Amino acid sequence: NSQVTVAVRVRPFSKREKTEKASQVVFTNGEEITVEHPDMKQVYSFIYDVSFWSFDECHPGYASQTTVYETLAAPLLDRAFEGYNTCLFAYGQTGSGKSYTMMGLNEEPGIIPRFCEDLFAQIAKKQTSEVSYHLEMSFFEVYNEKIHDLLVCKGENGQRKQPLRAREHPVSGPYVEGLSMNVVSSYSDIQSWLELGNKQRATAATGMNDKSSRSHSVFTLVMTQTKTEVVEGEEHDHRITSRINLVDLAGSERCSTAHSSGQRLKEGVSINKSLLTLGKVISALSEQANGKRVFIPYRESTLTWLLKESLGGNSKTAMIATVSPAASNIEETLSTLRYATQARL
Amino acid sequence: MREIVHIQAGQCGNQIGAKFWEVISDEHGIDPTGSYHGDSDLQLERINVYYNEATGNKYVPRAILVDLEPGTMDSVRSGPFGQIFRPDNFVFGQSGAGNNWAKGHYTEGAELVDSVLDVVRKESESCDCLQGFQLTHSLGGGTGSGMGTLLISKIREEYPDRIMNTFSVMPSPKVSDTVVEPYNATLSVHQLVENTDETYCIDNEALYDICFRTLKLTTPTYGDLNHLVSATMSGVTTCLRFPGQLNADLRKLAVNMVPFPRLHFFMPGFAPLTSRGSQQYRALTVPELTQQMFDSKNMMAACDPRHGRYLTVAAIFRGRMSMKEVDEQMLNVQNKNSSYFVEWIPNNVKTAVCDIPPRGLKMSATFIGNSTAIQELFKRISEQFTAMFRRKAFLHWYTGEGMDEMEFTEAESNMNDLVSEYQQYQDATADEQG
Amino acid sequence: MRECISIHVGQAGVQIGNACWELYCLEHGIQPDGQMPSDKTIGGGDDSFNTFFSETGAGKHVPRAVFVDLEPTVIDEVRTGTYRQLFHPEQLITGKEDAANNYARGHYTIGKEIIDLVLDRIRKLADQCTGLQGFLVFHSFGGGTGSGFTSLLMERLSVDYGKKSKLEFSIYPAPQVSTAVVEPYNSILTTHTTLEHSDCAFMVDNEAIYDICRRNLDIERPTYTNLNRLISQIVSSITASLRFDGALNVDLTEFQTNLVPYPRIHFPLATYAPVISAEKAYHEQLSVAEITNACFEPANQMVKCDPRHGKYMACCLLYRGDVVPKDVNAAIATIKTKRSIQFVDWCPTGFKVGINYQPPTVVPGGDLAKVQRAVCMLSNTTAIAEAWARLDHKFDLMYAKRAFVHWYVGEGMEEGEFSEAREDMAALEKDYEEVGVDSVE
Ligand SMILES: CC(=O)O[C@H]1C(=O)[C@@]2(C)[C@H]([C@H](OC(=O)c3ccccc3)[C@]3(O)C[C@H](OC(=O)[C@H](O)[C@@H](NC(=O)c4ccccc4)c4ccccc4)C(C)=C1C3(C)C)[C@]1(OC(C)=O)CO[C@@H]1C[C@@H]2O
Ligand SMILES: Nc1nc2c(ncn2[C@@H]2O[C@H](COP(=O)(O)OP(=O)(O)OP(=O)(O)O)[C@@H](O)[C@H]2O)c(=O)[nH]1
Ligand SMILES: Nc1nc2c(ncn2[C@@H]2O[C@H](COP(=O)(O)OP(=O)(O)O)[C@@H](O)[C@H]2O)c(=O)[nH]1
Ligand SMILES: Nc1ncnc2c1ncn2[C@@H]1O[C@H](COP(=O)(O)OP(=O)(O)O)[C@@H](O)[C@H]1O
Ligand SMILES: [Mg+2]
Repeated sequence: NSQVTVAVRVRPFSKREKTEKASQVVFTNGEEITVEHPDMKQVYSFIYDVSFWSFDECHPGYASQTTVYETLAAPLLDRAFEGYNTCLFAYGQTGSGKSYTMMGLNEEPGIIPRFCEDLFAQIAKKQTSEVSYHLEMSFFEVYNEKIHDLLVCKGENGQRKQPLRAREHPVSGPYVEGLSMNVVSSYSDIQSWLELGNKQRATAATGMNDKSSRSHSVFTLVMTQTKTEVVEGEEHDHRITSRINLVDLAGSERCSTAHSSGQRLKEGVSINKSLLTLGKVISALSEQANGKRVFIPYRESTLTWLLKESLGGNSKTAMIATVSPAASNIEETLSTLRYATQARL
Repeated sequence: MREIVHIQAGQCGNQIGAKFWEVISDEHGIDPTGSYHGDSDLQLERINVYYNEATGNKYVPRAILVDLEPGTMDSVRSGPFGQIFRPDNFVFGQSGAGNNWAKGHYTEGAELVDSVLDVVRKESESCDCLQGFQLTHSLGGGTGSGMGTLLISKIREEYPDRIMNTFSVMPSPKVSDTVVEPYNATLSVHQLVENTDETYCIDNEALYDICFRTLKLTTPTYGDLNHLVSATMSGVTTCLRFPGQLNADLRKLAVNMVPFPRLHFFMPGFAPLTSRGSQQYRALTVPELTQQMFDSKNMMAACDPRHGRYLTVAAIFRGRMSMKEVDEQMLNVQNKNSSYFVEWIPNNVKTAVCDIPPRGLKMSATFIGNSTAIQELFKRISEQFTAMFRRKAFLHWYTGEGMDEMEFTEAESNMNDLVSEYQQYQDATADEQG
Repeated sequence: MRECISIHVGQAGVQIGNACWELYCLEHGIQPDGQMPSDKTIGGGDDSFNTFFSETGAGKHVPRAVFVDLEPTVIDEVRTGTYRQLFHPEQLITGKEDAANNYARGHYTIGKEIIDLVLDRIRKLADQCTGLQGFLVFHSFGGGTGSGFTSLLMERLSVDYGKKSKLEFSIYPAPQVSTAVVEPYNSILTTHTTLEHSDCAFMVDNEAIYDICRRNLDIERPTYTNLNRLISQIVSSITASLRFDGALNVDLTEFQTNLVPYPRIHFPLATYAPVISAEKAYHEQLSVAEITNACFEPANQMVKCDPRHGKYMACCLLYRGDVVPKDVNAAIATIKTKRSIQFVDWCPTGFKVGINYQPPTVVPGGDLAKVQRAVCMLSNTTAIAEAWARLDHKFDLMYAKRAFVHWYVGEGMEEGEFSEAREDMAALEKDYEEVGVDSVE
């Protein structure tokens, strides 16, 4: 069956922060995470299935990138070859280390490059001249409950963001029309597509940061292992297929502080509704793993509706939340750790 | 300035509207010339919620007729209250849907929807503030199912901030009136579930049984059935028009009747209903009304709440009442009938009161309810549906008009998932210890 | 002179104000047209009482009030009623649409587009006032306007006016009775925001007042026009020393002091014992002892909670009419001799006491009777924590499933505010349990 694996990663202080000398609010005791308000009145504790401490190297249990890949992502690539689907969530507010854990810098690579390179270097080993592995990639977004494709090059006009629609095949399940799928042979082709997509992804210079991710983003890889019938008849026979999804979600965007009106407010509403439905889905899946028959509300959002076969049944889901230990972002860290907290059982 | 736009689509919709605009025009004092001939002064305060003003202090309703055959147009015009509607709002065509959801959603409705939207925009932009929309439509046939749902989908896109109520006449268990009811109903639910906020389900048979067992009517025409539907329509929109002690609206009821956005299919009902002879031998008090409203034999949905659990109910009272006698009564129901309700919602009842009742009664009441018994309304269709779809019975008349088999399976799966969502909350199980 | 601004937010607020000002207009002698008839006598005078009514040179007295509802249905009954010529025409409707019992709407979506226009009027009234003291707010935990808009306004007034008293008179939610499914959310969300700004919140409940109107007044079918008349008497007893002469006078800052030990336990109750009919106006002496004992009976509380399940921390006792302090001292001695009425060890000084000479006025069409002596008891008791334990549990039921949350998110809110508020209330429960503990070093 399918349980989830929620993890937390505390980013270290920026040199700007320890030069300005921001104070520390997020502490740990190996297992648990603790938040202590600067007033030192209330202290809240959070337990998770895994906890990553990237605060300082000299600490015991330092959480580098290679121990995030080996801990969360790699057991999903392992389940791929077994013939099952997998999804990797990535939640986090701006200035918390989402793109350092997932994509990474030129050095210190995140989950995407390590994952892809291990996949390619392992199919290079496993292929026998009687088995063959074919990979097919896709990359799309969600904006106000509308599906947009990114890898297609958009000439400048009003905008060519065609609102594609989702359908439900009886066997294959929910899918996306017009999805420009592409082929891949090694990791140096995914970099190009992802750069070309992230350039066209939606952004806005809201109050928090010069560029915030105002849209979700699903990056899918479909593998097909063809092994041959020679009972008597050659293949095109046996295609065990697996979908591996890496989703880069957006922020919750409390609108009390952010006096947001119009399009930014509508984007915030859509993001928060999607995240609520996703939380409901994860909680229902954990309950199901714990022996309770329940109804997983997939059809209340597109993100949950298209990934239905990738977070259900014989599937393995993973989630990583990013937090800052600074005292100017306590109100964000609290909501993040409390969004993650309702997935752990 | 909480303005409503009534859209009437099909025979059912127009025949309910021709009775509803007789009920509201009476509740506000309008005559078939469009002129105020009333007595009070509250009738004029919030007449803007349904009507618009003209030159000679005339009041023209904000109605939009949609039907694709001229027969109902003439019935409205050649009628009692026909010369108050705007002729530029009698939108219609010829060669109707043919009891087909495809002809009225892709072929013939697409050739006329622009003409309806051009009137909708005119009547919505002439409103100071808009509360929502209002559609009366029979799914089971064509036009009301297809050309209604398409208008819903195109208004929700133009107005994804407003309410879109749908007062629908669903098909009945025993006796059908169209052979292709299952397909069309399934394809309408697939559009309403995704593009509605509060949809009210009505069934001819529940209303026949009301007319026979309560009202003691032997031969009730449809003007009698629609006389019950209009009553509930007016009950929902009384707080916006008239004043009251504890008020409500469409948004507040929808907030307090929809825990999850998909479960917005409700059972309407109205009290006090009685036979003309058994009026002298009853008392007009709140408990009699509460006993009449929560009675299974007073519903309109043809689905018994004894076979399910109420998730959330509403009660819009009209008259000079006492709020203590509403609180006590609506607490008594939760306690005496705890099994018929949900535990993770402590108080399932909403109350609203208006200080101005219906023209002939000292007191009135209107009842909405969200029950798991309407499961039965869909589980039947999905059983009628798949059988036919297991043989491809009447499908070549829909494919020919530009449809695919996938659009059927999608709707079927959506309905069955709705069934599961309602059935998850009707087996009362307990917690670890508490 | 002294001045107190009243802010009636929501349906409940307006329907309480329409009785409160009905009462004030009679206590002082103002007709609904604003024109005092017995300004014949003034030759100076101060009976154009400046605590509530601003006078203008034409012989007219306009109240220091503000109305806002997010819906015209209630305010437009004032414009069309008997008191249409009294209030300044700035009775602020903004009722293109109401809060739909959503805190998310009355805080940001529709709560804004207004609050500038409310603050511009409060500023206009304050500048017309010299020694302003206090903001009497009137609202309801359970609706969207009263919940969110009041939170917003109290956030703003804590910045614009700073350290000035803010007394909330709030309709508390009842355990069993409820006219809405989303009071458990709005109540907690309003407490989370108002708790850091308000200074004393006087709570009431409709169920208790129904029980009173049944048992004492002999009304089996009562409506809001009976309850709000009693709430008006509570406010008048609170606001009597600032208008009429007395022996022991009480300013608004004295409730903020004698009844708030710690800045988060400022949620007291209210009580008004002589709620007897004109029939039972006879057959009873109606002395200070009988009344003071009635106010400590758990049945005549205006909030549904048994203080036998808790401990009193402070209690103000405001009396009107022919009272002598010897009687109050004897009564308090009788109450302190009783063992069912427990107190905290750290509060041996108990009761605040106040006396005013002018007795209450009877409204025509009312249910109260002319009584020579009146009393109002406002007590802080730990027992109300049990009520907070109820609301916090309902929340826990219909929030585990995230029911009704998409309506709040759809109007500008986040899934984390609920957790924040629930944790603040769980902290307040522990803060109510701590003080009950007996002191040991
Ligand atoms: C002397 C007297 O009391 O006559 C009553 C009457 O006998 C009864 C039976 C009326 C009567 O209604 C019916 O018999 C009936 C027939 C078909 C379908 C539904 C009802 C009545 O016709 C119906 C009529 O109701 C109204 O007038 C309301 O305004 C109603 N609107 C209209 O009837 C109406 C019809 C056409 C044109 C304009 C208005 C209404 C109800 C709810 C909301 C808005 C309006 C009333 C009180 C009566 C008669 C006349 C006998 C009842 O009607 C209602 C809705 O309450 C039927 O049961 C109630 C109980 C009443 O006692
Ligand atoms: N005591 C008393 N309570 C009232 C009165 N009117 C409404 N209430 C209570 O108010 C609660 C709901 O809050 P409302 O006042 O209706 O909400 P609102 O302020 O009008 O805000 P909206 O929801 O936007 O209309 C209910 O539980 C009622 O019991 C009244 O006149 N007197
Ligand atoms: N309650 C009610 N239902 C009706 C009435 N007229 C028709 N119906 C129902 O509505 C359906 C009529 O379908 P309709 O849309 O008129 O077919 P169309 O003319 O092709 O659009 C039938 O299934 C009837 O059960 C009416 O006056 N009252
Ligand atoms: N574990 C870590 N060690 C060192 N630096 C880190 C770590 N995590 C995050 N950072 C720093 O924090 C920044 C994260 O920015 P980024 O996460 O890309 O913003 P956003 O979250 O808005 O995408 C990077 O510049 C990186 O240098
Ligand atoms: Mg209101």
